[PDB]
Amino acid sequence: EVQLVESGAEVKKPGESLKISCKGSGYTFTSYWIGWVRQMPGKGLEWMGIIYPGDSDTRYSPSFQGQVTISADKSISTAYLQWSSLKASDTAMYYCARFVSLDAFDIWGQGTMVTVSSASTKGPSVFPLAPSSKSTSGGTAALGCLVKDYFPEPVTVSWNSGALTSGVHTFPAVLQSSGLYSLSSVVTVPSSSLGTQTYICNVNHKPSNTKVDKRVEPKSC
Amino acid sequence: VRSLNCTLRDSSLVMSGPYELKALHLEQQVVFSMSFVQGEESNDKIPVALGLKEKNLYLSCVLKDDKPTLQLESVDPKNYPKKKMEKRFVFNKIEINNKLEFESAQFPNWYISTSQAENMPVFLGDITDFTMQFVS
Amino acid sequence: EIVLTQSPATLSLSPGERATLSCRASQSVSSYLAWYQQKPGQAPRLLIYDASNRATGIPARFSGSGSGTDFTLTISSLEPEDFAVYYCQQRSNWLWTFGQGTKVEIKRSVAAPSVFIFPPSDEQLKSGTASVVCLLNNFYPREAKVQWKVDNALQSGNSQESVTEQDSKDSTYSLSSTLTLSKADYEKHKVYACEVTHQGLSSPVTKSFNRGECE
Repeated sequence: EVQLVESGAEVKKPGESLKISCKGSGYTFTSYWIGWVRQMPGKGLEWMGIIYPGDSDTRYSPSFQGQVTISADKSISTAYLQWSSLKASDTAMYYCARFVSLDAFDIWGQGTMVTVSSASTKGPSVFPLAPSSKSTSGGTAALGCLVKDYFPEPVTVSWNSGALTSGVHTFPAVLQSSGLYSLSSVVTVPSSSLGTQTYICNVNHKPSNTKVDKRVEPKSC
Repeated sequence: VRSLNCTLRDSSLVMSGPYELKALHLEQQVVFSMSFVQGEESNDKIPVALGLKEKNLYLSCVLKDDKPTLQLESVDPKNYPKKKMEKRFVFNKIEINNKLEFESAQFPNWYISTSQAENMPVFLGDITDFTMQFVS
Repeated sequence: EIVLTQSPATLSLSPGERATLSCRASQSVSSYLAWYQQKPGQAPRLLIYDASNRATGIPARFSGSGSGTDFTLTISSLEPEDFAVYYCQQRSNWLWTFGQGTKVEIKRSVAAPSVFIFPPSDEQLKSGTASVVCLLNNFYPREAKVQWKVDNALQSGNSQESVTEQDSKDSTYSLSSTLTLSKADYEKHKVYACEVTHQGLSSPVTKSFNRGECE
């Protein structure tokens, strides 16, 4: 297969240097231009720069001239992108892609996420969101878990160990002014199950090596 | 295969994008690595292929839509250049008087060609003839 | 300077409908215009090159056309996996740009949210903090207004929200809003209310609770 493989997700502090990599296989790396593309959270694609690996001919976008360096090692079939001093605003997904003569990017890497924060890795506290009369409609009850104050992304949530998937909504995280994230997961159930069936959210945060299981109890109100 | 490094000028060429050439007036000119390749030799016409010096891109001729067309094309440096070049890469170098012409082997009577105007691309079809400046 | 501008920003259409997406260059350009698809959670992939040529593997329902300044991507009949973000792109010399993107979204009938509110956990109160969550479940369209009121003072600056992607089963959104207070500020006040306004509701809905009522 023709392929470009990027390096893994980076979480760095501001002021730190960083180099990410993009490695091709299944074709001659030296014969095709390779671009780097930025995508900020929720935003569009922005072209950063381009390099011909054979001779390392490099052209930059005017808005990225002098903010980054793009390099290549033909012996490893690898192109690179690097910063000297990261800021928070560099937080984005970065793609590498091959640009062919028919005038398109025809093969893309899987992307590498870069998150720049001064926050330290921290596992979440997990709080129940109890079902009650305040969360009932038409024979059904909503309940959840609030997953608060973790860093960095991501957390995954399951319910009853994956036995319960219907009616589950797990929301995107919000970044608090804290610099720590928070998210909720909810599920809606038959209100007639509240007395008979226990509900547990299973909360994983791989970065902090934490897994928390929190039983969610009905509240009489 | 025998290669020389050389340039071309009109009656200059530059790499204006990643797979594009343009012709204009003056020293960031494109240096070609010219190679003599198998084909049909006769009075003052030698088969040639044009590549870029230290880039694995070679000029080639294809049908886009249904008209022959000039493009820079990516090739494996291990396999290229070779003596039996593929016809698309094959240019019939023709010298008359003091001027050269390159004619697509794949499509006879189609030539490497430049506009009269400044900063226009190089194309297959208007100046069909050229000057070569051989270099170190 | 060459700018590509896409329209519309959000193209809401039914599954099975034909979709036309527009990309306009600020100045006339060669027809070497590419179109990419980015499925949610994924890398972009090439769909069309040189305005009208499908890339290898791309299903036949995708087409492109246009020249000069005016370019279109057409999907002849939308399938669930077509609902995604699309970008056009071109290169003039050593400059490459992209359109800003069009999100193809699933049009469906209006659905009002079910509004639920969750008072603070006892566990969280110990810790020193009170988070009150307002849930809006399975509504359409995306636009909704959530307001927080504590003893009727309209709150500002102490809440955040987020919205899920369209549900794979009913094409709705769900939204979560969190009001966060210090335990100190929470014990001062009595009534906590989430007020929700949306096209499916004939009047706004207010879910509320009193600091002492849930245990």
